[PDB]
Amino acid sequence: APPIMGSSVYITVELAIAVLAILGNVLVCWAVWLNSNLQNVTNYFVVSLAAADILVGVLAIPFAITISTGFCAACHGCLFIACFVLVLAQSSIFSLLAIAIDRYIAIAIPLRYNGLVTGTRAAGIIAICWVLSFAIGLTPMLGWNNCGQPKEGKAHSQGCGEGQVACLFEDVVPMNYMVYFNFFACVLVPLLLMLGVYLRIFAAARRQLADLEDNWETLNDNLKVIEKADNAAQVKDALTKMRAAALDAQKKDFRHGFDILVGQIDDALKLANEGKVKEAQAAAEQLKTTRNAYIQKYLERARSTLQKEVHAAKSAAIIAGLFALCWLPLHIINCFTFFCPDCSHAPLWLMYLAIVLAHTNSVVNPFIYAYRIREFRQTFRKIIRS
Ligand SMILES: CC(C)CCC[C@@H](C)[C@H]1CC[C@H]2[C@@H]3CC=C4C[C@@H](O)CC[C@]4(C)[C@H]3CC[C@]12C
Ligand SMILES: CC(C)CCC[C@@H](C)[C@H]1CC[C@H]2[C@@H]3CC=C4C[C@@H](O)CC[C@]4(C)[C@H]3CC[C@]12C
Ligand SMILES: CC(C)CCC[C@@H](C)[C@H]1CC[C@H]2[C@@H]3CC=C4C[C@@H](O)CC[C@]4(C)[C@H]3CC[C@]12C
Ligand SMILES: CCCCCCCC/C=C/CCCCCCCC(=O)O
Ligand SMILES: CCCCCCCC/C=C/CCCCCCCC(=O)O
Ligand SMILES: CCCCCCCC/C=C\CCCCCCCC(=O)O
Ligand SMILES: CCCCCCCC/C=C\CCCCCCCC(=O)O
Ligand SMILES: CCCCCCCC/C=C\CCCCCCCC(=O)O
Ligand SMILES: Cn1c(=O)c2[nH]cnc2n(C)c1=O
Ligand code: NA
Repeated sequence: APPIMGSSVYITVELAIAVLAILGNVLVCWAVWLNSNLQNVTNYFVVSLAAADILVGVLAIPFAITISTGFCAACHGCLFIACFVLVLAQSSIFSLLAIAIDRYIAIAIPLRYNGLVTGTRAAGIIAICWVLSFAIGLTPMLGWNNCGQPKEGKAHSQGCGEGQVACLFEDVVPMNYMVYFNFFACVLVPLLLMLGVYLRIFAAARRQLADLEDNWETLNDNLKVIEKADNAAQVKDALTKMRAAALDAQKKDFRHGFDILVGQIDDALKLANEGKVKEAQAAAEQLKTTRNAYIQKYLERARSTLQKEVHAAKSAAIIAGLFALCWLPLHIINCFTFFCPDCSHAPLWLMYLAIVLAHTNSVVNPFIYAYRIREFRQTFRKIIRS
């Protein structure tokens, strides 16, 4: 069958993906630019990721269309056409890893997050990661390429000129680079690091939530202990455990509530130390008023903040997982090409499918933000309506 027919389907699909990648990710950038509620360090990496995806549509997809034709080119110019998409994928990986680390810092040390993770430092990190992405993705242009061993028969058959090759991805980019350096070292290892970070994020959230509930139960259990105590020493034991737990939960209406709680524990402790059991128990009963009016409100707000962090971490993890799902088939095919020379090469239609799937990753993030983050979804609606 004429190659232009199957080429037409592949090219049409690539162009459709390019349009959608541009439109959706331009919308992401317009949303962060316009909405100050979206202007935080996490979303600066989101914007960097959306910029990489815009460039997939503007440059990498036109380059992929071009390299599918095998047109005659100087080999090093062919290399750039071949490898620029690896720059964008590498930049995406750095942004994804940054987002993961950012959410870990926010959940593990929220008291020093704002002083540690700043906008100026983030912009510097983004710049360094773009430079590193060019270095990693264009490493074949530094000499790790097949330009020294051109396919002269293929070039002659296509009428290429002297010093030119048929510009095809697997003819110029070495597969050992693609498998060992790009895939294993530069893609698989960072994705596994992201997995580790997300595992630590969710474990940290679950621990802080058993801790919030454990302190709440300890407060209520020790109150019952005081009510049914029969001597001052038992009242004293329970209050001492309550006092240490109250300060542990303390680490304007928030501070006042815990100021009342500790002060009321101290009142009952002094009565308990005087052997006045009934008076200490009555003073300890006043703690329930503070618990209902203040402490329970702090417990439901701390729980609410943690659940929103879990939700935001899951949204980011879905983005990272979709990157892996969209890119792994192409990398896995390269592994079969490289590691199994006795295996027939993956057919051309499957190569095209795996390439298109990798590009489709540049469409999906705007949808995840719209469905999972209300501030983005609402800002998307205002932009579209207006
Ligand atoms: C800032 C942006 C818009 C600039 C985009 C420039 C792109 C399209 C340019 C930069 C380098 C160029 C390549 C440089 C060298 C060669 C080798 C030549 O034998 C065929 C064309 C080819 C393969 C060029 C294709 C076009 C190219 C990829
Ligand atoms: C990462 C998740 C989505 C799994 C993706 C698995 C895909 C990429 C796997 C599953 C089965 C695989 C194929 C199984 C057998 C062959 C025949 C061989 O001569 C060339 C490679 C080829 C054609 C493989 C290419 C990659 C392949 C299609
Ligand atoms: C965490 C996971 C997803 C990492 C990705 C798994 C990759 C590295 C694994 C999955 C299946 C594997 C392939 C399965 C079958 C073969 C055929 C054999 O003749 C050579 C190795 C080769 C080609 C393997 C190479 C590595 C491979 C592609
Ligand atoms: C914002 C605009 C920034 C402009 C930076 C330009 C960077 C792109 C340059 C690419 C040069 C690579 C082409 C060299 C191939 C020559 C072929 C050969 O030597 O065999
Ligand atoms: C999620 C399901 C995906 C839906 C469509 C995917 C179709 C592509 C799947 C291919 C599996 C293996 C194809 C093997 C092709 C023949 C290999 C060969 O002869 O060399
Ligand atoms: C600003 C949007 C970016 C520009 C998109 C341009 C769309 C054209 C798509 C692909 C370019 C294909 C170049 C043709 C390959 C040469 C064919 C040959 O010489 O054999
Ligand atoms: C060819 C490049 C290979 C080596 C990569 C070097 C790493 C990137 C170098 C310079 C990045 C410049 C921006 C640095 C500003 C830092 C701001 C900050 O972190 O607060
Ligand atoms: C594959 C290429 C290897 C890259 C070489 C490694 C060198 C670059 C690495 C990190 C750059 C660190 C940023 C330091 C710049 C100043 C920061 C500051 O002022 O605080
Ligand atoms: C990233 N990448 C690949 O890994 C690959 N393998 C075979 N063709 C390929 N193409 C066109 C590609 O862009
Ligand atoms: Na990407």
